[PDB]
Amino acid sequence: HHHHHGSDLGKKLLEAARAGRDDEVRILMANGADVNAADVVGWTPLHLAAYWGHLEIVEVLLKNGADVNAYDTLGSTPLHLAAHFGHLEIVEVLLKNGADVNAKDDNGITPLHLAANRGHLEIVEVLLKYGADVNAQDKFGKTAFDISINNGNEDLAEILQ
Amino acid sequence: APPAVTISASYPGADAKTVQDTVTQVIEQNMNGIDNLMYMSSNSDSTGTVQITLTFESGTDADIAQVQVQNKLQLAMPLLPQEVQQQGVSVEKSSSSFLMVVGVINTDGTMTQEDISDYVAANMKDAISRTSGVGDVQLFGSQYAMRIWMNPNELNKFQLTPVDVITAIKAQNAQVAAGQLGGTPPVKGQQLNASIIAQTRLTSTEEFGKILLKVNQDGSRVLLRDVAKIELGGENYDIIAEFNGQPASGLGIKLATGANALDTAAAIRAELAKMEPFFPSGLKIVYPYDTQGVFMTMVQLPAGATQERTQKVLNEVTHYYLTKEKNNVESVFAVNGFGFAGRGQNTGIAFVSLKDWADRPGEENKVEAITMRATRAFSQIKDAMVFAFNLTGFDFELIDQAGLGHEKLTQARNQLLAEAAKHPDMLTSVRPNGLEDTPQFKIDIDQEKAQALGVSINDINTTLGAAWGGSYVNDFIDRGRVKKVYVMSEAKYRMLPDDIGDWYVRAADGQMVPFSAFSSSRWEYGSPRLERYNGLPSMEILGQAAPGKSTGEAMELMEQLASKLPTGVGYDWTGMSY
Amino acid sequence: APPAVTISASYPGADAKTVQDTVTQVIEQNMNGIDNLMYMSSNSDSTGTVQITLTFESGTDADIAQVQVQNKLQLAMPLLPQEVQQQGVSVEKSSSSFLMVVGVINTDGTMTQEDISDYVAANMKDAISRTSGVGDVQLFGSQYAMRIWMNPNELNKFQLTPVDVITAIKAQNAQVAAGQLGGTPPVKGQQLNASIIAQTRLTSTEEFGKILLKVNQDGSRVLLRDVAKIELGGENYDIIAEFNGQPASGLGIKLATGANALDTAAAIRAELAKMEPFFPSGLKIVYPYDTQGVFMTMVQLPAGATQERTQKVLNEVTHYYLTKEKNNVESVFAVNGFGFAGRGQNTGIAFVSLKDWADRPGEENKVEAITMRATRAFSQIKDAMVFAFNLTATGFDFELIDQAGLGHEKLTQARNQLLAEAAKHPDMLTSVRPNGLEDTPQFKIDIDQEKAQALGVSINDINTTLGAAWGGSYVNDFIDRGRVKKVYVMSEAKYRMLPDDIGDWYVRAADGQMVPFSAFSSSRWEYGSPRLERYNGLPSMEILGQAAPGKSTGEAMELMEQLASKLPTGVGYDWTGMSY
Repeated sequence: HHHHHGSDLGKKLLEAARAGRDDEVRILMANGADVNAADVVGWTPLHLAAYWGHLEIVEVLLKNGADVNAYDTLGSTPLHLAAHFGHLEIVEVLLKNGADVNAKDDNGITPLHLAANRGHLEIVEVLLKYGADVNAQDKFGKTAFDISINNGNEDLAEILQ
Repeated sequence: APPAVTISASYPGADAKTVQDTVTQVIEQNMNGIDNLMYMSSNSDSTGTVQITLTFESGTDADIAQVQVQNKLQLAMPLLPQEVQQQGVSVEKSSSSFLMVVGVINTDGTMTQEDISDYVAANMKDAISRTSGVGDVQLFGSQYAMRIWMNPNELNKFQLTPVDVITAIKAQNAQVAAGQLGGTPPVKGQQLNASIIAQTRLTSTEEFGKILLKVNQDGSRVLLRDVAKIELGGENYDIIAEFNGQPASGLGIKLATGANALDTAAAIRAELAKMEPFFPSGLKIVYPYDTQGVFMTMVQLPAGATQERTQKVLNEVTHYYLTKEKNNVESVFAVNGFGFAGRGQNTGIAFVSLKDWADRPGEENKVEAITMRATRAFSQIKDAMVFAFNLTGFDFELIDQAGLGHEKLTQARNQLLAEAAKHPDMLTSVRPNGLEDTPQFKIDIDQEKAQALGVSINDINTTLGAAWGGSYVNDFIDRGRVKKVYVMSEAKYRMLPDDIGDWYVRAADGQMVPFSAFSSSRWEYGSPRLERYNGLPSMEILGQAAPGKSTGEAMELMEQLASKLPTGVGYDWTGMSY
Repeated sequence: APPAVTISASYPGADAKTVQDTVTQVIEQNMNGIDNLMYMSSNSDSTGTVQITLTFESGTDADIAQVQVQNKLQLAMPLLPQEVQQQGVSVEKSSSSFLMVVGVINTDGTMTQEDISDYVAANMKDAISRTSGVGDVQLFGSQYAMRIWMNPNELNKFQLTPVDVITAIKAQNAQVAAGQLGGTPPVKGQQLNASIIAQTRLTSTEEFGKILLKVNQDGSRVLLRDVAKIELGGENYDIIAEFNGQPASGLGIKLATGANALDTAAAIRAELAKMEPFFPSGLKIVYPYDTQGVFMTMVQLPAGATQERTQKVLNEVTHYYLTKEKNNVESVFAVNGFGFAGRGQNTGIAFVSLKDWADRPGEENKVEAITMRATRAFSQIKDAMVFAFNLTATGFDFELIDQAGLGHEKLTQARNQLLAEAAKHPDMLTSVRPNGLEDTPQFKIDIDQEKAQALGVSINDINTTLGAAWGGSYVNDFIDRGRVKKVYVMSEAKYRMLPDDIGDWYVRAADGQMVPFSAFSSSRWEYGSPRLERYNGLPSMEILGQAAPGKSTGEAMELMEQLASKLPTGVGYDWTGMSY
């Protein structure tokens, strides 16, 4: 799940995934580019597409066999990034393709902690819907509920219930 | 040309956003009441550096603009961080291009690139700087500082931190005013008057090495050399130069707005002539760029590229001039880490000097044809803009008019570029002039856990910054010259994310607490260079008319495309387009 | 137009004497060896503000006069309190009067006066301030700051104080320089290079609300929002404007000494045209005073009069122009808290703009006749100098100067003695009056050093707790919608209104005990000045008046001198302004 460095076509793919060039991702894929090429921080094209909100690329990379649960060098997955930055459709797509809804990073942080911390309420519901442990606890012993109390977000508290 | 005044400041170890929001905005907000200001632009960089350019109406007395700027800056100085004030801010009234480069090499290899740069900084630069007509002097290298290179395994072993190192350096590398014996007003019949001399600045690594950090319970002694390697080394390590492939330093000299070029250059040579006789053995001056007979080559790699990748490209460029252009080229002075656009790990410049004009007969061996062949030969280098030029299109600023923020302004930028691509009949090479966001390491300090353990946030942050970014503690005297002292982690304990967890901070109850216990980290993207234009966030776009089209038609289309951008995004024309 | 350079500084929460003796005297003592200087005056106010005016010979190069003034000011800058330095001392070279007013309103009523003033300060002021020819720009309102309004009951409940709040805000609203992974010099072969981002400035009330003040022994958390209310609000609340009775803000623009009025006005208009398309909905510029077509109305109540009393006088003025002069007047732009005098709670100004020249036929409908009637109607308003004038040859400008360390109280006594004699000569002198303000009640509080020391309460803790609570403290900066702005802690209003509230504030001793303010202080009422004036570095009181009907100013000045020669020892005089 921690993937290593490609070259030339891996580098082109990583960069196209990042810039949203839908056409160019499809060409490189047809020409054999490593779908799990990693950059120096461990980000695969799926990490990039998820972070920058490029939904179609996320779907294409998955059709071509991308590791849905890739880990960057700090244990973080594409679902983390998508949940953190409010990319609802991408979150749904990832979970429908086997994204681990309870993956913890190096810090014990799950996608639900992130979605919770940034008040991304529709994402929190989808994560719970797909089996998220609502009492998962990070390294500091915090749940998504503790997060909702600390931030003073009453809407979220009631969702977690 | 419209005169420009430039403000430079720096904040060692600061990221672009930090620089922008504690320095750049503060200065900008206080540039009021200055006469004949056309516009203002700025860069805040992840080298810890800001550059603000204030461009005045044509006709303006550049002396007056400089003074009015300096004065406003002086009144804003107390608003800037201590760390920035203490680096010394500069204000300059000069051309953006070079008048000449003074190169310095050591033919006996008795001195490394680092020794030569210090020699130059410590013995040559100030006198050149006080020569009339010298607007800006750039050292292609760094002056030495006393470097304290801290080891975190040794610090934790004796329950110390960078805070303790810093405190002890200020207390033991000190210059104390201690009055006099028989000082005024004196008692009657006093026979003796003498100065009291107490602590004085340290002068050597031996002295720093014996700074006494603490005495243990068994009465043994922890000295600073027990937790640190102690050596002279640059105040920074960002700029490295070469002359025909051999280790070099130098001074890049820019002409003060309105001074005479020829007279200024003569006075520079007169001052160097006063210096040569006292050079250590091997040291020599070379003259790699006199303002045809000369040209430059710019090397611009995308952000994220290290010194090593920029060096590889400079070497190819140098190699080409020293092999394919042997018969035309006398020398190449190459600088890794400084470029035409200023300063970064991803940029470089090469100053090329030709053999005598008389010995380059033929149209094809004059500057124009040489620079053209070279640009051609460098056009197929990978992930690098490399071109050769002596020393046209349009200059557009996209502007954040409604507090939208960096990320949104980036998307709006890209939307404009993507539309400009679909009109190749009117617009060519529409491109950002700046830099792309890169991976950065976001570390969140847990305030609750720090409080529960009794670890102070100031100790956490001084520990992180000092170790990973370096801290200017105070000054010392190196061979009778005032210079800086820096504490920072030795390289090997600050290279990788897992190293964060080997740094320890002492709690109020005496226990050592690893950084892993109160922090958490993730990768994210942010900007290595934040741009502003007349006080607002901005993104500079370059481009030209397609062939057989007027600049004005092109500009007209850019204005039309711009009117279709998200709410809150404006634009203006600047530079050549004003 | 003798050219005048002005120095301005601000000290939040300071009384007039504190400003005079920590800021104004220090600056003034360095203002010598400046070329072509005729004289120097200053006011030090209980608004926490000082203004020093340096007036130069006719023909002096303004650029050079500013440069020289500023270079002497630098001698004083490190001797100034840090609280002054951080507010930004300013040095300007402008005409004393306004060239134009740029008014801003919201035609949808979706924005309060406070919101409009912030939008103006944050998106509009700076670019106008940088426009060539713009000498001084006055904001009718205040930029937003992050306001923390402390509650002393809640602070004492958790054994906390404003010093703890200030300390937590500095620690947790921080911008940290944290270096790089894989930065230079690196271990050779290093591939990874990344900036390390740690704490960054807070940007919202929500973030300030979750600042962690402490963890109890039981593990529960005290957050800043548990001891304070947290909202955007003005750096100060002193300046409030209206346009035809509706909420407004604006910019008063003064012209730089010797700059072109038409070109500077044009460039201002060009600059506003860049801003217009990006306004939020409803926001609009209006143009209530272009420089006949216009005039102003000075409102000046006696010292001690609050915002509320100034408002009613301003309402009566505005009401007059909108009822009785409605066929003449297009707009009234009224500002409460700023006037001719500079700034204070007892002052206001109305800028009046008349309909087109040709929509006002008749001599009784011209500026001259309108201002005369307006002044006549306002003459009857009680406890108020109100008058209207369209912006000197019979008037005189007298300075009574303390030349012997007599102090402010003796200088008043001497002033009153001069004024009562002037009154007994109606034949030569009409309406001889101080230009300044009368002393008012102030609350004198004495810290008992011995009780503090005995209880283990520090004097800096005591003083910060008093100052921050009842006066407000600028702690550090934050980022509001991408723009740097200030953060202020102050008591919520209801806890800093009456003398008994002094006793509700607690300070924590070294041994951990909460000690109320009443344990180490005592208080009494006394009188003191809200505006201390100086002339040429010495305490002064300016006296204005005019030559009686027909008799020349030279004759009238000659009398004032005769009267003044009989005043007590150490009291002297000089002539300034018109009379120089």
